[PDB]
Amino acid sequence: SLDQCIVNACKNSWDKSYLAGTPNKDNCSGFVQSVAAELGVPMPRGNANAMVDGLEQSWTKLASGAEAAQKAAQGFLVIAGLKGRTYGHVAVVISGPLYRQKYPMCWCGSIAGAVGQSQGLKSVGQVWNRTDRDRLNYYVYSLASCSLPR
Ligand SMILES: [Cl-]
Ligand SMILES: [Cl-]
Repeated sequence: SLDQCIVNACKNSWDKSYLAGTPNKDNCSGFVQSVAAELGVPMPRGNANAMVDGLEQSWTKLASGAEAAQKAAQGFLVIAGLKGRTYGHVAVVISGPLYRQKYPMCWCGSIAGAVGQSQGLKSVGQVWNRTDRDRLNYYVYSLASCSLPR
């Protein structure tokens, strides 16, 4: 799989604070911003809800979590997102076998603490609850790859 630069960016972004005084581990949107910044990928800005709005507008929408995992394996930046009535959530999809043959692996920060956080060993199906899991949107930046040629 070709996601090593993405994973590296996730690892680096974990300890950064995109927003003053707010660790990215505790801020899903700031985490994703820092990942994109390291990768040089234009990323819609703002809170999780504003990010999903932006991604809907300007990124390529994928059909499934299966496809999300495939695109991440090809070295493309893939964001999983779902708007909330109050606050949304966003995560970076990484390569790896699908959880329950449906849900791709991810990294994400969360204000919720450990229950909403992933350092790559949780799938989106173990961060979002049983109902939200099957309603997630997956967006890919199809314009340029986030991998260096083999
Ligand atoms: Cl938010
Ligand atoms: Cl693509």
